[PDB]
Amino acid sequence: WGPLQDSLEHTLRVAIAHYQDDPDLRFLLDQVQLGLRCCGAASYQDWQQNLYFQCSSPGVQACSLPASCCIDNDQCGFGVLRLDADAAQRVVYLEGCGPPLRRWLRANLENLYFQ
Amino acid sequence: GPLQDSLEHTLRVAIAHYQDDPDLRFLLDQVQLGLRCCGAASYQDWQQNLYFQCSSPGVQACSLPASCCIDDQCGFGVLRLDADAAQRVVYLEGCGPPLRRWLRANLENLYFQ
Repeated sequence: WGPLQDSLEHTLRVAIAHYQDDPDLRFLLDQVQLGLRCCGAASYQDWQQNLYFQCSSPGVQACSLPASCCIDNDQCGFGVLRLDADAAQRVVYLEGCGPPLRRWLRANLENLYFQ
Repeated sequence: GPLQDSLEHTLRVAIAHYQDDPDLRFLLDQVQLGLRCCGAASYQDWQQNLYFQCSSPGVQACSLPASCCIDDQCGFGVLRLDADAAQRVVYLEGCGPPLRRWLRANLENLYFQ
Protein backbone atom coordinates (compact mmCIF):
# COMPACT_ATOMS: atom_id res chain seq x y z
CA TRP A 1 0.00 0.00 0.00
CA GLY A 2 3.08 2.20 -0.37
CA PRO A 3 4.21 4.59 -3.10
CA LEU A 4 6.03 1.95 -5.17
CA GLN A 5 2.93 -0.20 -5.63
CA ASP A 6 0.74 2.88 -6.03
CA SER A 7 3.00 4.02 -8.88
CA LEU A 8 2.93 0.61 -10.55
CA GLU A 9 -0.87 0.51 -10.34
CA HIS A 10 -1.03 3.98 -11.89
CA THR A 11 1.03 2.69 -14.84
CA LEU A 12 -1.19 -0.38 -15.16
CA ARG A 13 -4.30 1.81 -15.31
CA VAL A 14 -2.74 3.96 -18.04
CA ALA A 15 -2.00 0.78 -20.00
CA ILE A 16 -5.59 -0.45 -19.52
CA ALA A 17 -7.04 2.82 -20.80
CA HIS A 18 -4.65 3.02 -23.78
CA TYR A 19 -4.61 -0.71 -24.54
CA GLN A 20 -5.96 -0.29 -28.08
CA ASP A 21 -4.07 2.87 -29.10
CA ASP A 22 -0.56 2.22 -27.71
CA PRO A 23 1.02 -1.06 -28.89
CA ASP A 24 3.90 -0.63 -26.44
CA LEU A 25 1.59 -0.46 -23.41
CA ARG A 26 -0.54 -3.28 -24.84
CA PHE A 27 2.48 -5.57 -25.15
CA LEU A 28 3.79 -4.65 -21.68
CA LEU A 29 0.43 -5.15 -20.03
CA ASP A 30 -0.11 -8.50 -21.78
CA GLN A 31 3.35 -9.63 -20.62
CA VAL A 32 2.55 -8.65 -17.02
CA GLN A 33 -0.91 -10.26 -16.99
CA LEU A 34 0.27 -13.46 -18.72
CA GLY A 35 3.50 -13.80 -16.79
CA LEU A 36 2.38 -12.81 -13.28
CA ARG A 37 -1.08 -14.47 -13.70
CA CYS A 38 -3.15 -11.42 -12.83
CA CYS A 39 -5.71 -9.10 -14.39
CA GLY A 40 -5.97 -5.31 -14.07
CA ALA A 41 -4.31 -3.01 -11.57
CA ALA A 42 -6.13 -3.79 -8.31
CA SER A 43 -8.57 -6.26 -9.85
CA TYR A 44 -9.96 -7.56 -13.10
CA GLN A 45 -12.86 -5.10 -12.89
CA ASP A 46 -10.39 -2.30 -13.68
CA TRP A 47 -10.97 -3.28 -17.33
CA GLN A 48 -14.31 -1.47 -17.17
CA GLN A 49 -12.25 1.69 -17.70
CA ASN A 50 -11.17 0.60 -21.17
CA LEU A 51 -13.77 1.79 -23.68
CA TYR A 52 -13.62 -1.36 -25.81
CA PHE A 53 -13.98 -3.82 -22.94
CA GLN A 54 -16.38 -1.67 -20.89
CA CYS A 55 -19.95 -2.93 -20.51
CA SER A 56 -21.39 0.00 -22.52
CA SER A 57 -21.42 -0.57 -26.28
CA PRO A 58 -22.52 -3.06 -28.95
CA GLY A 59 -18.89 -3.80 -29.81
CA VAL A 60 -17.59 -7.35 -29.89
CA GLN A 61 -15.37 -6.95 -26.80
CA ALA A 62 -17.91 -5.18 -24.59
CA CYS A 63 -18.14 -6.55 -21.02
CA SER A 64 -15.10 -8.76 -21.72
CA LEU A 65 -11.45 -9.14 -20.73
CA PRO A 66 -8.40 -9.47 -22.98
CA ALA A 67 -7.01 -12.97 -23.42
CA SER A 68 -3.94 -12.25 -21.29
CA CYS A 69 -6.31 -12.27 -18.26
CA CYS A 70 -7.35 -15.86 -18.95
CA ILE A 71 -6.36 -18.81 -16.79
CA ASP A 72 -3.72 -21.02 -18.44
CA ASN A 73 -8.13 -18.97 -27.33
CA ASP A 74 -8.57 -15.29 -28.24
CA GLN A 75 -12.19 -15.16 -26.98
CA CYS A 76 -11.47 -16.81 -23.61
CA GLY A 77 -12.29 -13.55 -21.81
CA PHE A 78 -15.60 -12.99 -23.59
CA GLY A 79 -18.42 -11.61 -21.49
CA VAL A 80 -16.64 -12.26 -18.20
CA LEU A 81 -17.28 -8.76 -16.81
CA ARG A 82 -21.01 -9.61 -16.74
CA LEU A 83 -20.46 -12.54 -14.35
CA ASP A 84 -20.55 -12.88 -10.61
CA ALA A 85 -17.00 -13.20 -9.30
CA ASP A 86 -17.44 -16.89 -8.45
CA ALA A 87 -18.21 -17.61 -12.12
CA ALA A 88 -15.56 -15.24 -13.47
CA GLN A 89 -12.73 -16.88 -11.50
CA ARG A 90 -13.26 -20.14 -13.37
CA VAL A 91 -12.15 -18.32 -16.55
CA VAL A 92 -9.85 -15.38 -15.68
CA TYR A 93 -7.57 -14.22 -12.88
CA LEU A 94 -9.40 -11.89 -10.49
CA GLU A 95 -6.63 -10.14 -8.53
CA GLY A 96 -4.83 -7.20 -10.12
CA CYS A 97 -1.21 -7.06 -11.16
CA GLY A 98 -0.23 -4.35 -8.66
CA PRO A 99 0.86 -6.68 -5.86
CA PRO A 100 2.76 -9.26 -7.97
CA LEU A 101 4.39 -6.57 -10.11
CA ARG A 102 5.63 -4.89 -6.91
CA ARG A 103 7.08 -8.23 -5.78
CA TRP A 104 8.67 -8.73 -9.21
CA LEU A 105 10.29 -5.30 -9.23
CA ARG A 106 11.66 -5.78 -5.71
CA ALA A 107 13.10 -9.18 -6.59
CA ASN A 108 14.65 -7.93 -9.83
CA LEU A 109 15.91 -4.52 -8.66
CA GLU A 110 19.57 -5.54 -8.84
CA ASN A 111 19.30 -7.05 -12.35
CA LEU A 112 17.45 -4.12 -13.97
CA TYR A 113 20.12 -2.68 -16.24
CA PHE A 114 19.85 0.69 -17.96
CA GLN A 115 22.29 1.81 -20.64
CA GLY B 1 -22.35 2.29 0.74
CA PRO B 2 -23.61 1.88 4.31
CA LEU B 3 -25.57 -1.34 3.66
CA GLN B 4 -22.57 -3.26 2.33
CA ASP B 5 -20.25 -1.71 4.92
CA SER B 6 -22.61 -2.94 7.65
CA LEU B 7 -22.80 -6.42 6.14
CA GLU B 8 -19.01 -6.62 5.93
CA HIS B 9 -18.74 -5.58 9.59
CA THR B 10 -21.03 -8.49 10.50
CA LEU B 11 -19.02 -10.88 8.29
CA ARG B 12 -15.77 -9.81 9.97
CA VAL B 13 -17.34 -10.37 13.41
CA ALA B 14 -18.35 -13.87 12.32
CA ILE B 15 -14.82 -14.53 11.04
CA ALA B 16 -13.28 -13.47 14.35
CA HIS B 17 -15.74 -15.58 16.38
CA TYR B 18 -15.93 -18.56 14.02
CA GLN B 19 -14.68 -21.05 16.60
CA ASP B 20 -16.46 -19.66 19.69
CA ASP B 21 -19.98 -18.80 18.43
CA PRO B 22 -21.92 -21.63 16.72
CA ASP B 23 -24.65 -19.22 15.50
CA LEU B 24 -22.15 -16.99 13.69
CA ARG B 25 -20.25 -20.03 12.41
CA PHE B 26 -23.40 -21.56 10.94
CA LEU B 27 -24.58 -18.27 9.43
CA LEU B 28 -21.18 -17.58 7.90
CA ASP B 29 -20.91 -21.13 6.53
CA GLN B 30 -24.36 -20.81 4.96
CA VAL B 31 -23.52 -17.46 3.34
CA GLN B 32 -20.14 -18.64 2.02
CA LEU B 33 -21.64 -21.88 0.65
CA GLY B 34 -24.86 -20.38 -0.70
CA LEU B 35 -23.52 -17.15 -2.20
CA ARG B 36 -20.21 -18.78 -3.31
CA CYS B 37 -17.86 -16.40 -1.53
CA CYS B 38 -15.18 -16.29 1.14
CA GLY B 39 -14.59 -13.61 3.78
CA ALA B 40 -16.02 -10.11 4.03
CA ALA B 41 -14.23 -8.21 1.26
CA SER B 42 -11.94 -11.09 0.25
CA TYR B 43 -10.77 -14.53 1.29
CA GLN B 44 -7.69 -12.98 2.92
CA ASP B 45 -9.99 -11.60 5.65
CA TRP B 46 -9.53 -15.02 7.28
CA GLN B 47 -6.06 -13.83 8.31
CA GLN B 48 -7.91 -12.09 11.14
CA ASN B 49 -9.07 -15.44 12.57
CA LEU B 50 -6.86 -16.72 15.38
CA TYR B 51 -6.77 -20.32 14.07
CA PHE B 52 -6.70 -19.84 10.30
CA GLN B 53 -4.25 -16.92 10.24
CA CYS B 54 -0.92 -17.88 8.75
CA SER B 55 0.86 -16.62 11.84
CA SER B 56 -0.91 -19.15 14.07
CA PRO B 57 1.18 -22.06 15.43
CA GLY B 58 -1.72 -24.51 15.03
CA VAL B 59 -2.42 -27.04 12.30
CA GLN B 60 -5.06 -24.83 10.66
CA ALA B 61 -2.68 -21.90 10.12
CA CYS B 62 -2.87 -20.45 6.60
CA SER B 63 -6.01 -22.47 5.78
CA LEU B 64 -9.64 -21.71 5.03
CA PRO B 65 -12.86 -23.31 6.27
CA ALA B 66 -14.48 -25.74 3.85
CA SER B 67 -17.40 -23.41 3.13
CA CYS B 68 -14.94 -21.25 1.15
CA CYS B 69 -14.18 -24.07 -1.30
CA ILE B 70 -15.35 -24.28 -4.91
CA ASP B 71 -16.01 -28.03 -4.61
CA ASP B 72 -13.10 -30.83 5.38
CA GLN B 73 -9.58 -30.44 3.95
CA CYS B 74 -10.35 -28.66 0.65
CA GLY B 75 -9.15 -25.37 2.17
CA PHE B 76 -5.97 -26.61 3.84
CA GLY B 77 -3.03 -24.28 3.15
CA VAL B 78 -4.83 -22.01 0.68
CA LEU B 79 -4.02 -18.70 2.40
CA ARG B 80 -0.33 -19.13 1.50
CA LEU B 81 -0.97 -19.37 -2.24
CA ASP B 82 -0.77 -16.53 -4.67
CA ALA B 83 -4.28 -15.50 -5.62
CA ASP B 84 -4.03 -17.13 -9.05
CA ALA B 85 -3.36 -20.49 -7.37
CA ALA B 86 -5.88 -19.91 -4.57
CA GLN B 87 -8.71 -19.25 -7.00
CA ARG B 88 -8.39 -22.81 -8.28
CA VAL B 89 -9.67 -24.10 -4.94
CA VAL B 90 -11.62 -21.37 -3.09
CA TYR B 91 -13.70 -18.32 -3.90
CA LEU B 92 -11.63 -15.15 -3.73
CA GLU B 93 -14.24 -12.41 -3.43
CA GLY B 94 -15.77 -11.73 -0.03
CA CYS B 95 -19.42 -12.22 0.79
CA GLY B 96 -20.08 -8.48 1.23
CA PRO B 97 -21.09 -7.78 -2.38
CA PRO B 98 -23.18 -10.93 -2.99
CA LEU B 99 -24.89 -10.63 0.40
CA ARG B 100 -25.76 -7.02 -0.41
CA ARG B 101 -27.23 -8.16 -3.73
CA TRP B 102 -29.12 -11.01 -2.06
CA LEU B 103 -30.65 -8.70 0.55
CA ARG B 104 -31.67 -6.15 -2.08
CA ALA B 105 -33.27 -8.84 -4.25
CA ASN B 106 -35.20 -10.41 -1.35
CA LEU B 107 -36.04 -7.23 0.61
CA GLU B 108 -39.75 -7.38 -0.17
CA ASN B 109 -40.22 -10.78 1.51
CA LEU B 110 -38.25 -10.00 4.68
CA TYR B 111 -40.64 -9.92 7.65
CA PHE B 112 -39.90 -10.34 11.36
CA GLN B 113 -41.96 -11.64 14.29
